[PDB]
Amino acid sequence: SRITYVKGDLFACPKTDSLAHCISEDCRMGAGIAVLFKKKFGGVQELLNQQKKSGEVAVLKRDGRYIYYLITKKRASHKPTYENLQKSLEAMKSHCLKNGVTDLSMPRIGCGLDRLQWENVSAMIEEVFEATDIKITVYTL
Ligand SMILES: Nc1ncnc2c1ncn2[C@@H]1O[C@H](COP(=O)(O)OP(=O)(O)OC[C@H]2NC[C@H](O)[C@@H]2O)[C@@H](O)[C@H]1O
Ligand SMILES: [Cl-]
Ligand SMILES: [Cl-]
Repeated sequence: SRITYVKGDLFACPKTDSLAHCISEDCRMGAGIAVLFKKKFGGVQELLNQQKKSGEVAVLKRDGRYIYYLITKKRASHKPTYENLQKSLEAMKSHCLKNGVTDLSMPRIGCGLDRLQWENVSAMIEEVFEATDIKITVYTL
């Protein structure tokens, strides 16, 4: 399985894992799991400065690993398309490969406030990450 599921706190995953979640170009991160990424890691200024757009990924390097901000939409209030999620995931994959990331932890990205369906997102993750050695762990409370 590409994806392993864990019930609990995403933020208690291994300190060596890289992390991922979805935000907008606005980097407001005011709700959902995002507000917890904001509290824990900050970095809003640095993220804004990367000037990443829908379908891209912004990245913070912290403690030797990476925190991926999947930029899946323009405004905080928008809802993403599957196409832009997929492009952001592909951007993360490319960065992972180039930088030797092998272990990612994430929530059920796109499938809370952003209204996507995990039956689709899971399959998308499997298709995007096939033929890599990148192990994904998905957390839920
Ligand atoms: N506080 C908290 N703890 C743990 N898991 C949570 C929490 N809040 C939401 N979730 C879960 O995280 C999953 C993803 O939902 P959400 O956090 O709403 O992320 P989306 O990717 O759907 O939406 C992203 C958008 N919301 C704020 C961002 O900046 C984006 O604008 C999902 O299963 C939610 O139930
Ligand atoms: Cl946002
Ligand atoms: Cl900063």
